[PDB]
Amino acid sequence: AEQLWVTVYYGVPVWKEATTTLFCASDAREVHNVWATHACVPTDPNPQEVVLENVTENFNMWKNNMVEQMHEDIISLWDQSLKPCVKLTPLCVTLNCTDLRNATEGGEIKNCSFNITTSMRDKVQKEYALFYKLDVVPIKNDNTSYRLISCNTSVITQACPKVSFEPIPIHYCAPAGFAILKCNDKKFNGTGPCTNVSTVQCTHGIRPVVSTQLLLNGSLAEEEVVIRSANFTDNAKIIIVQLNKSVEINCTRPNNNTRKSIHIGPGRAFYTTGEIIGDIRQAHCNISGTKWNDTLKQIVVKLKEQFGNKTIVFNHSSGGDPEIVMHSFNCGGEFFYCNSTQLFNSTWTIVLPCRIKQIVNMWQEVGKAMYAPPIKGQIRCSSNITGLILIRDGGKNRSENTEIFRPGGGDMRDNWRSELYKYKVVKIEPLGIAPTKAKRRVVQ
Amino acid sequence: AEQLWVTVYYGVPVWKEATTTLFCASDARAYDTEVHNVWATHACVPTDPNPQEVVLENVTENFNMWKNNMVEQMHEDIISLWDQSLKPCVKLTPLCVTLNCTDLREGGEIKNCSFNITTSMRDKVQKEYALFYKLDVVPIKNDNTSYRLISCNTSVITQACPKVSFEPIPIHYCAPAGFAILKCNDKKFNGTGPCTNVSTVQCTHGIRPVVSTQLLLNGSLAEEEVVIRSANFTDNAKIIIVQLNKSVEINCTRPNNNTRKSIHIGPGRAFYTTGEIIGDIRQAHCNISGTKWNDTLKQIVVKLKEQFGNKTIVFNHSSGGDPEIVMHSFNCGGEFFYCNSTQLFNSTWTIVLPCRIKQIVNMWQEVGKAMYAPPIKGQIRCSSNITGLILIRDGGKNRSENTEIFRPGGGDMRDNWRSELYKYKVVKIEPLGIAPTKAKRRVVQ
Amino acid sequence: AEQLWVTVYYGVPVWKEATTTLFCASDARAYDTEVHNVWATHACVPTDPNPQEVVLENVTENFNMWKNNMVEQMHEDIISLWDQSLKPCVKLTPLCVTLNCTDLRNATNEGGEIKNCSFNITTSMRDKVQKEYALFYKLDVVPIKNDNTSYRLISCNTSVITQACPKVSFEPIPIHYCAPAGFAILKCNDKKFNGTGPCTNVSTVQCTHGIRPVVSTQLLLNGSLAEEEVVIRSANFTDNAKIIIVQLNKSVEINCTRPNNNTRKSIHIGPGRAFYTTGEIIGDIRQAHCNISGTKWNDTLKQIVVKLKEQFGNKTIVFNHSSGGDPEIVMHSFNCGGEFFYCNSTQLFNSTWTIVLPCRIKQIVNMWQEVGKAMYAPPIKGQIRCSSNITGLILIRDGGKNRSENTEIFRPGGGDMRDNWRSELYKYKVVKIEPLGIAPTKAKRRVVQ
Amino acid sequence: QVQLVQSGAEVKKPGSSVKVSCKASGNSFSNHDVHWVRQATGQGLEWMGWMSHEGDKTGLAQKFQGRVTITRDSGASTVYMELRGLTADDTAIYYCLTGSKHRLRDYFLYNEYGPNYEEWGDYLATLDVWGHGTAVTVSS
Amino acid sequence: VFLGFLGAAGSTMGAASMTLTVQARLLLSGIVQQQNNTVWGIKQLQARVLAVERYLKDQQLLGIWGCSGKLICTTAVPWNTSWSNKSYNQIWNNMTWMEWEREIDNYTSLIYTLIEDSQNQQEKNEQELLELD
Amino acid sequence: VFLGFLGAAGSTMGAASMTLTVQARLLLSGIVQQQNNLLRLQLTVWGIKQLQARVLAVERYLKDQQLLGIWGCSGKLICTTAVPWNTSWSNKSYNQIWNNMTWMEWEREIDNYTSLIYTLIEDSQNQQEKNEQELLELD
Amino acid sequence: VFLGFLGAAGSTMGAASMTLTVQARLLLSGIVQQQNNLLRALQLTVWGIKQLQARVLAVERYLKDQQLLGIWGCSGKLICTTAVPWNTSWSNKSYNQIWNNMTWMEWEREIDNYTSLIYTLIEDSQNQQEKNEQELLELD
Amino acid sequence: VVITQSPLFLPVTPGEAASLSCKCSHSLQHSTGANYLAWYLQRPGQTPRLLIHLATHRASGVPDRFSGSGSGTDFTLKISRVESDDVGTYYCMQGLHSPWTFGQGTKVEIKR
Ligand SMILES: *[C@@H]1O[C@H](CO)[C@@H](O[C@@H]2O[C@H](CO)[C@@H](O)[C@H](O)[C@H]2NC(C)=O)[C@H](O)[C@H]1NC(C)=O
Ligand SMILES: *[C@@H]1O[C@H](CO)[C@@H](O)[C@H](O)[C@H]1NC(C)=O
Repeated sequence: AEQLWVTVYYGVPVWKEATTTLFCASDAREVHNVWATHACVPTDPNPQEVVLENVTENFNMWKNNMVEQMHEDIISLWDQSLKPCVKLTPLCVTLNCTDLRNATEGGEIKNCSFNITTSMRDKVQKEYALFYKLDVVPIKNDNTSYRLISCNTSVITQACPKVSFEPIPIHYCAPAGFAILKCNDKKFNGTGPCTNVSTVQCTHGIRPVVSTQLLLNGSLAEEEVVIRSANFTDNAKIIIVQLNKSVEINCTRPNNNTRKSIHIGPGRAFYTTGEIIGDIRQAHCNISGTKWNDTLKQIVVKLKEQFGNKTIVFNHSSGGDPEIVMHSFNCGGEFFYCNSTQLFNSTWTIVLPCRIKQIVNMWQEVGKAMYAPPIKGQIRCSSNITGLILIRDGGKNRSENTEIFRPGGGDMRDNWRSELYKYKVVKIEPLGIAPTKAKRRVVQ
Repeated sequence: AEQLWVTVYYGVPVWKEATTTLFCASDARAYDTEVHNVWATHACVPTDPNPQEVVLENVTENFNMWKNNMVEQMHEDIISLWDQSLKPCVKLTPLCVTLNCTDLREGGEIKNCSFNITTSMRDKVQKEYALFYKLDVVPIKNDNTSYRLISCNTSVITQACPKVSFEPIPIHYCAPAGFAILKCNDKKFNGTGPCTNVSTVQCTHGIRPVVSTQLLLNGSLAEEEVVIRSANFTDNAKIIIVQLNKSVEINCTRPNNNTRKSIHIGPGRAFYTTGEIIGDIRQAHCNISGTKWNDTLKQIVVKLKEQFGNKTIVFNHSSGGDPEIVMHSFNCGGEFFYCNSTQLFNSTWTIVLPCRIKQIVNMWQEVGKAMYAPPIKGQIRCSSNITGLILIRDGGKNRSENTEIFRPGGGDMRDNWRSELYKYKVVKIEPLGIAPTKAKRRVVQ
Repeated sequence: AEQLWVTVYYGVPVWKEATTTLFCASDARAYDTEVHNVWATHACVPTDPNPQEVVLENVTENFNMWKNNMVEQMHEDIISLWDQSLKPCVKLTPLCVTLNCTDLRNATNEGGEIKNCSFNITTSMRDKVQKEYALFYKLDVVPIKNDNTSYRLISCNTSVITQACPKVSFEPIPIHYCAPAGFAILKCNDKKFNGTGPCTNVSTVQCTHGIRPVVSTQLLLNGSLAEEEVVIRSANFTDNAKIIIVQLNKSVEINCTRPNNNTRKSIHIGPGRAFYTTGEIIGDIRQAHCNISGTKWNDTLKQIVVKLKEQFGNKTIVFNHSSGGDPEIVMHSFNCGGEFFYCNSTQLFNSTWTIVLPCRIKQIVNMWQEVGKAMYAPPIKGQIRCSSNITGLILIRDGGKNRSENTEIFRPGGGDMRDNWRSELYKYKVVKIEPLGIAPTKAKRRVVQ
Repeated sequence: QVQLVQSGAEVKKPGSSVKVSCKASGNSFSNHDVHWVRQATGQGLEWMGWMSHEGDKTGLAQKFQGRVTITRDSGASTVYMELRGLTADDTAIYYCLTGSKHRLRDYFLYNEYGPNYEEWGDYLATLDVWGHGTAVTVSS
Repeated sequence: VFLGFLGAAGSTMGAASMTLTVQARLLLSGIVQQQNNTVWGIKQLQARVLAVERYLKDQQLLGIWGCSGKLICTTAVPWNTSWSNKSYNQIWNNMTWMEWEREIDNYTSLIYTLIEDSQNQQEKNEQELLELD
Repeated sequence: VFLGFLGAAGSTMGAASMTLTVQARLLLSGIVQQQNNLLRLQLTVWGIKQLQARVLAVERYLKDQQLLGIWGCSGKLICTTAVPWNTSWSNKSYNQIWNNMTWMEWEREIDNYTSLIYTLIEDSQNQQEKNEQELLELD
Repeated sequence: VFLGFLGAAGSTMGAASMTLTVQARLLLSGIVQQQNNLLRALQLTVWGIKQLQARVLAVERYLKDQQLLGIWGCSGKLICTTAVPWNTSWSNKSYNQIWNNMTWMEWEREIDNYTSLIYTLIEDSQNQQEKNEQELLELD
Repeated sequence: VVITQSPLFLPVTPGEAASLSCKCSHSLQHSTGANYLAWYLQRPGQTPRLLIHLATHRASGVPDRFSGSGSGTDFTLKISRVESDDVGTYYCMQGLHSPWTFGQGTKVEIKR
């Protein structure tokens, strides 16, 4: 051979999958939105496209440790925000409840009297507060009296109402030595090499979805609705549908008035519902029926294509617990529940009635709820539907034309994947040898 | 034209404004005050006994005192450092109980009151006595003149940790690596525009700030004459800070010998409140060296006229408001006394100024976590001196030049701290750069 | 005269005393468990199984058995780890409440040291009162006057963490320590080094052996042995203000037991916060104890006493009985399984020149000999056995204001982790490595201009 | 057995008053509650009112509210029942309580710093057999 | 315009030679967002410390690999005696760098060994002889 | 002797070359003060800031060293591979600036042409010079 | 061998100079930290905090000395020759006597009082010469 | 709460049992548990005597002729073997949380 001597040239890339820590980044500028909590790195004013003309790269939509990192961060942020705030247990003590009278329907709204032991040591003062249908624990040996559902083995309260959250399109990105690569490969099957791979300096901002069934106010698919799964034959998996065109939702408030609070101590207050102006049964969500139905038509067609037949993909009821039946939502930070089975009924303008629940189970492993403070004034909410998560299982088939797809659900991690499905964070590494016939001009 | 190459090798120190971080240093020793978190609480480094300075022959530089933002960073750190020292130490929320009292053996500023607390065992409630100040309580009807804690229904109820005194320690800064301090080193500079004896400074000076209002005590003095500075006194929206060239003695005493009693707050807690008075109960005041004060008034009056065209009669007493703007104050050993400053200026152009103590205070004049300041037995003396003051015109004056009345003001501690930073900037240095020179090209092949 | 220039390649054996920091080096086993202290070795760096050790040759270096930083930093690190461990655990202010206690029950098929105690205590709901029932030791409680000898929590006056956490607390394991790059560890070696001054058999060390920061009071357990003979050391053994540590050259058999028992009843007081109750004794009720042969004690104590007589001038001074102290000092404690044993050492100390020491067990302890806050050891299901780990002894000394020098009582002390760990750690020193490739010599640089 | 002492029988004019002194021999009253009744001839018993040895007191029957006042000699362990406005219909033999009450409570409530909001003061513990009692009558 | 970390990824050793200076200019970061000031309160420094170690480790390693700070030089270590039999022309003209680098996973330790013994220590031994006079 | 740190600001551009070693010491200055913190956990406000300062000073130093490394300039006070340039920027003589005024004045502008400067910086990374070197090693 | 810190402590430079080039291989222990740094993280404990601080400090020391080699014109060299005469740095002993008897840890003691000259004289005069030569070379 | 004692008069054959009752038209219980039961007897020429029958508690001296139980709105007392010695008025005691007063009085007599 020739004098194929070793040299080390690099300055051309190689990379490995990243296991690093990413940071909060946004159009950073008091933060009253937990997703940022108090601080966030300023954004990139000039993201670049930068295309790897001759390079494909292997992506996997369901294998992404960074979505897991986002979870670690949402939990940390929820706790960091309320960690230094007020936790309340006097509230465990029962209340005397009665149906609320409005101006001239079951006992959905109740006027309840609570014994307040706070402020000073020798006094206990009973006082009224309003509560919704999604009430606490009734007392088995009493007459319409109730004890706190969130007591027992936990203490749950909106410890400091000034700070809460509404999803904000906060992005995140890689530290020095790391870069993000994305797929520009249209209609990628979710696994294997992407044809067109380009750079991400930082990611697109993400507005977290905290609920089941629907994915609201996120990003859209191009051209057609896109249906993907880690495994489409494994019924244990949930299939996610990204919409190409969104569906409009406009929600209306039950009332327009106020909230009340209990003085617990010098910097400690607890909020409950105050006076009501309006017919409280009016809370509702107005969703275009036509757009929802047309949206489903496109989804149904894509599902038929995925089985190879003229299948029926039936919306059989699911959940068995409102937190996993309804795409509830934190409008203004407070959770609203309506009727997801009205919007998408047993098929394959709609106005949903709505209810309010202040104690809502978190995605946190502790199994504790977050308490939503009451909102003064009125609730107005708007967003468009940008995706749908579906489930089918049970073996109830017996026909090549029959399937049962109905709204399902997964983690916040799985909802965040909608954006993260397009990219991977990689570690920038140096290279090895660039051997050739040359010899060093050695004096030695 | 010769072939040029434009470049400067690293080491020609271009100056950029510094944006962050100071290097804390001091004449450190194994002091009990570090152990006790008196002022500096942790990583302040033993300093350089001989800091260097370089005078630059051809350098002058634009300076604006109200842009000395490094002061904000320092104030935020003292807040954070003390906030850490105070946690989870002395939580006094469980002590808001009522107090019953009418007097103690002037008016009844301090009363001997009875109350009960529980804690320190959940099996018992215990009645006790302690002394309380009217300044820290709120009256309650129909129970032998009952009172509640003034902070009972607001914010956070806490105490200064009892081992911690708050004597200002002259800790200084030398800036972090890659940074330097640029000092004006001249006289009669107005706080704006260029200053001329510019030098590179490794370190500057230690500062010993205190909680105060109208008064600046134990700071630096002016070189020749009292110096009056404001970002722009044209507006009544700006504040005037006055530096004296002579200090004036401050002399307060407790003036009696008190004792301390325990507060059994809970298991493992610090337990202290105000106890009995030994000897006669006497009223605090400072004996102020009025003769020196009066000379300063003459100089202050002159400067408030020299800078103000042909205006004649200047300066008068305050407009009133809360003690934080009205009375001068000093946290003497952590004792937050307010004194009636009126005798220092009850006119237009020996002093004994009565004092009172507010025991529950926001030492940062914000935050809201007001803390109780417990006493230590016996009487104390507060030996200190006046080095400056805060003034401002009201703008509510008539249209003549005959009068221009400035009154005692107040401000953030960081506003007084700028009086030190008044003479210098923190600069970031970036020595790599360019410049055309005739240069040979290297040709390899 | 030849003219000069300066510089040599660095790596010249020049060093300075180091600042002190300890780089934790793990055993590469710590990652397989679910307990504290070992978890601090999980969060550490596994090291090389065959470290470099190089003799400095014709060099001496100054080592000081009673001096400087290395153990003090371990002291603080252990406390910080201890506090991190307990910070998440419950304090239960209401645990202080007085309980009605009667003697411990058993089947009908020693005194009333363990009692059945009960009380009506407010639970996580503020208007509900539950029955508390648990077993307690007399050593952990205070009787109440004029109240049927009812009992309160003994440590109630101070800050108490009323949980060690049953899924957290565990005995420490050996950790190797490395110098940070730029620093190196030297070790004295030197069989029978006196503890002060220049060491003649010194070598450079690429990290220390594993040192186990484990707890015992007074008596050193689970360490290393002397090469040949017992090693008796003090900064000044004739200075009665100092105390002498003795390393054994032979280990001493230890067989300590604590009878089988259960755990039960997590009793909620707060919102997910509870007291974890001492369960029943399984089978017969007996006290803990330790079984050790006198042969081993006499063989080592005899050698020690003879050497002390010699060190002090062929005096007739001997090992003798303790002066007492706080119960935690009078009894010599140790931690097995998280249980705290306090053994009556007077079995060995009541002597001059199958031994079974009764042992007490206690749930409320302070860590080591630290003061301020206290915490308790949750009950351990099953039975506890401790064995074969005596490696050193106890710090000893006397004073005396008598005219006669014929007698002296060397009595015990120690249990201070700085002194205890220092007795082995001192073998090592950390120095700063300065790459000072500097030296004037002859010749000039081949300069063109 | 404690000798139960009571004022002797008396006759008063209409609209008048009498005081019944109920001394407990051995001063047992210092550890016992007093509650006092009237038994008209041929009738059952009614309480006029109650007092503990601890000083906790209230009237009971809402007809004696301003007719009977109850006080005590804490030294002599003697309770005094003063009856006013005596009329023909008040002829009866009067009796003091023997036995005791316990401070029963059945509403528990504590705050985080342990203040006590408990409801207590119910439940008679034992029953009251008294001695002869004393007749009070009215005539003219 | 060259893309450094990107673009060059699709090049052969020959073609990629144009961009070697570009990713080098781009190594780790532009550090602007770090100089211009959750878990990040701690992790930010951990990330910076590790980035620094990688930077310096590689520069020191390049010194082990003979030349550092002055582009790159070759040494007297024949590539083909610790490698496969693919032609260098495939490598320089018809193969991209990443494929080639993946092949190296089973050869990287052979070359590191050769470098520590030769490119590092024997070159130093020869350097010591040259500097003798 | 020498003026000391930032002494260059007190004189002309040519004179300023007298400080190239002073500034190299300026990079290292402060290492010598930080060790006194190590002589006295540390997870507090000053502790964190001084650690951040140590890290940031290094990050900046490394970036400048890297740029000198890109050029191959690093290791010398004066390195040279002259690059002819677009002298439309300045029509000043060299003596007009070098022996006439302080570099602090020179540097008052300059950034207006930072892109000219960066273009030269990019060419200066041995963009072509590296090829000439490869060719000589080869043939 | 690794003689220098690893065993040259027992000999003087007149002989140690024969082997002290080998110290260049102990730099591989810095390279090895790349393996230590593979350790996962997730919050830092006492050791994790101190280890990161230690890495930073090690870096400053590394750079301090590499920066000096740059300043001294010794970058990339084992031994560079900076032509600095004894001047006032001389103890009263010949350098030949010193090298043969140069126990490194005894010799440095002379340096302790001359170190200000070692650094000042080299950094200043070495760069004055290099700066002048290099500037002149750029012009011809 | 009120209290009455039907039938208020029980002439009996001596040796015959009596069955006494209490009606209060209120649900009584110790709030903490079992109902409070107490009774007393005042024979002609006597001050009250106790017949408590508080589930497990009786006054010392009460013979086995007497026993009883109940809860809520009522309770009873049975007297077996009624003798002339037991002639008198039987009073049923109220519960202890309203607070309490006394019984109505049921006469038990031997039939002539
Ligand atoms: C715990 O429960 C016992 C129950 O016996 C309480 O003791 C008292 O028992 C007498 C018996 O007649 C009752 O009358 C008292 O009212 C009971 N006291 C209370 C407060 O209920 C005991 O005091 C209870 N202890 C606590 C702390 O509640
Ligand atoms: C103790 O608390 C009780 C609660 O009723 C109160 O009445 C009493 O006055 C308190 N004692 C004092 C000294 O205030």
